[PDB]
Amino acid sequence: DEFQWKGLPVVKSGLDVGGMPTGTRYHRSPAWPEEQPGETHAPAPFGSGDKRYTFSQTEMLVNGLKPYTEPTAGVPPQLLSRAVTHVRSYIETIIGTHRSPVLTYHQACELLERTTSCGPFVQGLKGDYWDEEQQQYTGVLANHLEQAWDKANKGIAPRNAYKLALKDELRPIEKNKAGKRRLLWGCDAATTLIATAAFKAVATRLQVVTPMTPVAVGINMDSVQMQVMNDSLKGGVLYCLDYSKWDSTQNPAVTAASLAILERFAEPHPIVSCAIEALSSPAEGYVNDIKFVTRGGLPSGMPFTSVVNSINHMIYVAAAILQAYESHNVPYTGNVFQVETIHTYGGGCMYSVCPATASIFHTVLANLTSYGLKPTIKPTNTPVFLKRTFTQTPHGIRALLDITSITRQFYWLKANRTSDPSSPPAFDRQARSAQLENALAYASQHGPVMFDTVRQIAIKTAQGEGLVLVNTNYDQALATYNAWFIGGTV
Repeated sequence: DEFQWKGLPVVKSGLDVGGMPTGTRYHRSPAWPEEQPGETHAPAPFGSGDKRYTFSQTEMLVNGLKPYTEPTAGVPPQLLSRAVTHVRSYIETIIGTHRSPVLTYHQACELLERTTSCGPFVQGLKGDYWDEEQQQYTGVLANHLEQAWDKANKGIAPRNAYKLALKDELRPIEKNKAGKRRLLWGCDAATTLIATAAFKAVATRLQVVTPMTPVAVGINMDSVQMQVMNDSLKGGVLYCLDYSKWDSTQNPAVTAASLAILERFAEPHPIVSCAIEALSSPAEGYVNDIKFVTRGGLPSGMPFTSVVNSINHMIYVAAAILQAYESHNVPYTGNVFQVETIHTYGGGCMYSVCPATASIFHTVLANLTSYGLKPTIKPTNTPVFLKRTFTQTPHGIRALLDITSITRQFYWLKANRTSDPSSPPAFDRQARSAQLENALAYASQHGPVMFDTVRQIAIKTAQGEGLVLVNTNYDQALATYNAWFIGGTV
């Protein structure tokens, strides 16, 4: 029986999943005891210590879960069909109509992320149960997986259940003041296994062919693939959107259609239906002794979140463009993704529209926001995608990582948990230096001048952390990035 919990419609789970982690893994770097000019990010609030601050973590959870309680308008039932077949047809013409065989049990198991949680039903990390050169899972997780597997082949779908938490990361100071913190949903490992077996081969086929499909997932932004994307933009009117609150505004019907398109490139199988059944159902987030069941939107932690959401984006935008043409009563000749050029990774997203669609992009936007989306409207000559500014360099176009993304890595370091971010960190030294070697290699792509200011920051950091760096000068830092980039080898 439903009941209110902090303003949220909630139900007793029958378990006690526990409270959310207190504290942060982020420490301020020993070499940087005060706030440098331009500094704009800090560790997200972390509870009773999180000490500069003071919000109730549970209220920060509830605040984030709130958008999932009020559902979205979606796409008109009869536009959806037309948009769907545009999306399905275009991806049919580039990856073909072969239906990919379901993965075997061992293949899906080894594809699971071992560093992360087992979900709400099993405790610890997945890699507490991994046995190598038996090449399998062992003990009580393996029991959880084998059962879900056997049941899936019988047609019993796994639960769309998640362990709710909060993402420990560096967020804007403004957002930290307001008690904002991003949601983490740790999917039931079993559900990931089933969904991996069902769609991994389809996602791989999309990845092999990126960015020839508006599903960009898997793209090496530090390779030639990024230039392929950049090349595709020429000749069109460029819009660059990064939609706000994308996860919580995803329509269940659009998601069902997206899962139906993936279904088309997979062998019909008890496992595929079970995946579709699970990933189609409302997401159940477990926290403490309750569970919250979504009324709309999509959990960020869902298996193949990037792929499903990117097909969602395709459906949404195709619908919006068609609708626009329909209202202005102009026939839409060909496929949306040939006439226009689209690239999506979840909630963003670049559009290279044709002069005819660009003419009526106002209506296109109004349609997207009428579906319940929030795009976040002026054309641009600057392609921004996956947090990268596409910029001309003396050695070709490069996807440039925010200068602030680079420097921010030197002032803070990910280490042990703490309620005091200022306390001296205990960290793997050689790994820290690897991160900062990489950081500098990125920096180098910004030119000799702006590299040097990062160079100086890197050397001070070397002193205070007792490190040794090789990319600490321009040419060596250039050489190593280029090695990547004609390399493919990041």
